[PDB]
Amino acid sequence: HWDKAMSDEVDYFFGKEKGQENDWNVHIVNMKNLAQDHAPMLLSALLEMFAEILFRRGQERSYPTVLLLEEAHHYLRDPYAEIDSQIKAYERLAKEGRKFKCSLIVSTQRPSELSPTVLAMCSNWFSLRLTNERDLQALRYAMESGNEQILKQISGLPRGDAVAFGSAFNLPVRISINQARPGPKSSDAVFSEEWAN
Amino acid sequence: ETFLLYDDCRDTNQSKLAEWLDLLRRRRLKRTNVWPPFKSLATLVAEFGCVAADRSNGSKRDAFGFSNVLPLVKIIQQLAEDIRFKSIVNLNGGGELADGGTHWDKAMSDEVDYFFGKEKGQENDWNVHIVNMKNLAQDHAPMLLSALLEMFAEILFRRGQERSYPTVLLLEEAHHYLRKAYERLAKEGRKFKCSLIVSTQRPSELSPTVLAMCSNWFSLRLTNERDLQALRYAMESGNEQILKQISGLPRGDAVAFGSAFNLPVRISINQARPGPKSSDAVFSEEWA
Amino acid sequence: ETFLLYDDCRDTNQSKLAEWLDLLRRRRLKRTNVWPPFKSLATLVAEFGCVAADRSNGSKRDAFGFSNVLPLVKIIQQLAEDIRFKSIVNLNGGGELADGGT
Amino acid sequence: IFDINGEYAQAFTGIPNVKHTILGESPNVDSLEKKQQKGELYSEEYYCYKKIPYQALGFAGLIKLLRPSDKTQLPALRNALSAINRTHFKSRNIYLEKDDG
Repeated sequence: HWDKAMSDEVDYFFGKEKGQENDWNVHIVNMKNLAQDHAPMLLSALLEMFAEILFRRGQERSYPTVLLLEEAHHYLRDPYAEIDSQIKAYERLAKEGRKFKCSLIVSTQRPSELSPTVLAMCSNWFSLRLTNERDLQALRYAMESGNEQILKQISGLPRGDAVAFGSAFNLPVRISINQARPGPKSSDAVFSEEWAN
Repeated sequence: ETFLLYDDCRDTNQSKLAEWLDLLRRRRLKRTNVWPPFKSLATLVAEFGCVAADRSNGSKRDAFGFSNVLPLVKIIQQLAEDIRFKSIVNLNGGGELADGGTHWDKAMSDEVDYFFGKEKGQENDWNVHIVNMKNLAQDHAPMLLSALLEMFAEILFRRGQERSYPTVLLLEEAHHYLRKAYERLAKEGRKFKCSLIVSTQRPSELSPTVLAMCSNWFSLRLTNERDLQALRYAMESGNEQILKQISGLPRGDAVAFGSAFNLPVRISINQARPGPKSSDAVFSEEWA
Repeated sequence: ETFLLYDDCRDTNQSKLAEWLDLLRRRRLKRTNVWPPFKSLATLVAEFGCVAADRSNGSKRDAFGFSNVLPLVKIIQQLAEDIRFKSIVNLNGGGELADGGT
Repeated sequence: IFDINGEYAQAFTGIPNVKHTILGESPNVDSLEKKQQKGELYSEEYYCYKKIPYQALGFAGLIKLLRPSDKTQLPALRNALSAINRTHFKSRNIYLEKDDG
């Protein structure tokens, strides 16, 4: 009875095996009404469940999947893990993804609060403007395919420009990104609109 | 006469307890002839940790003593029921357990004999052994691989200089499990006829002592300054006019220096036929 | 009478330990004529670090103060168990001893 | 996509086979959600609601959740969890039961 519970909970969120019937191709999960004391535990539990089911499925019964994580530094590291022997969430998911077709995308504004093992598994880096120095220093420590002449100009990048290097690029480039149409909305209110009433 | 041991703190039969444990300490009871299961290491620990003295000249099971030994049984039980740890290591037991006090050594020797080979004089049925480890998880690699290397070192010492055979070990991704008394094989390896090849992409995560026992160096492209500094610090033969080239080497192009080369050389390595099976994962095939 | 010493923190004849320890510290008892083995430093360190005082005019083997001395006994035991270190340094004892502290 | 600020729904207007799910409870009881048929282009105002059952955390998950750190909490908790399939409930109280009534 313990197996089927999570066995179907994982299938509701992440999809079904190869050869079955899946209604959707894109799945959006919204978490707007959720406190910040509860997000780390629930999200860590979900990711561990996914890792275990992905191991159990095997190679023949797996489908290529892409997983997008927003503001990962809030829940990827465990606050109750001051000892090194309590972090067993991201490493298993990364290895099982590298093995069984599950790639990850990590977005964050504070890379210095992210574990150094997390940031050394990536093969390509996209970096917009960074201002604080200890954030530059955490990136100078884990990259493999760059040079010192491309990390100089990050601090002065205007809005909408990035710097890309990795295994998908023959030499590092400075790039002007196109505009999404239609884009996402805004998650903030304006005081002057309310006070105008 | 028999007697039951319980993991929990049951008050049952807490009168005649200390006598049995004191007899067990003095090696007076009878012994077994079979390997017990691995989970039997929590009951004994709990019993030795929770026994206390009685005011009525008897015995008691204190709850103040169980607290001092609870994390150990917790971690033992949490390890004994993990799916990915029970698929590589055997925990059931059920073998032979002979007398003489030398029952650990036989089991230790058998596994080394199976894995690394036999000794000089006897017969071994293979000349190339490939050990595949694609099922083992990243969380358990250091412990098990370090344990196997330390196991090899001890039998190497006991075999002596006279019963050893020259062997070559090719170690891949060596910076995960090769990190006082945890480096005997590398340091004390030249004496027992054992040579190692270490392959890694992060030389700066090895101990500077291990990296200094290498006689010949082959170096491909290397970009981070943290690795260049380690290579510069630990080297003993070469120049600094040839370190300036490593930052810009093409693919399949190396720089070699050491004992086997009169003067340092830049080489274009040949292509192996047939090569390793490695192929890049493809996503666009199944999405079409 | 004698008194057997243990390297553990059990409960056996632990209410009179303090008197024996103070008596030994004051040099008011027998002396031996042989060399004890090397491992014997473990039990002694455990006992000096593990003694306390009970509420009802007695002594206690308080484990709170034992953890303040645990690493030393662990290092002492671990050094005498390796087969490399015990093929050079002979630690069996069994020699003669001379009075006067020399 | 794990969306936290709820902003990515507007970006996928016009693509078929999209699903949008909201965690929690409906603010109004009389709130009924509208579904979409296979193959249609996605439009907004098509959502759903969902809650996570406690059964989908597992033995280890609940043990990590409760965090016993005392003398005799772990064995009692393990015994309670191991015997959760032999308990019956009628709306006010928990009772055991044999096969004979």
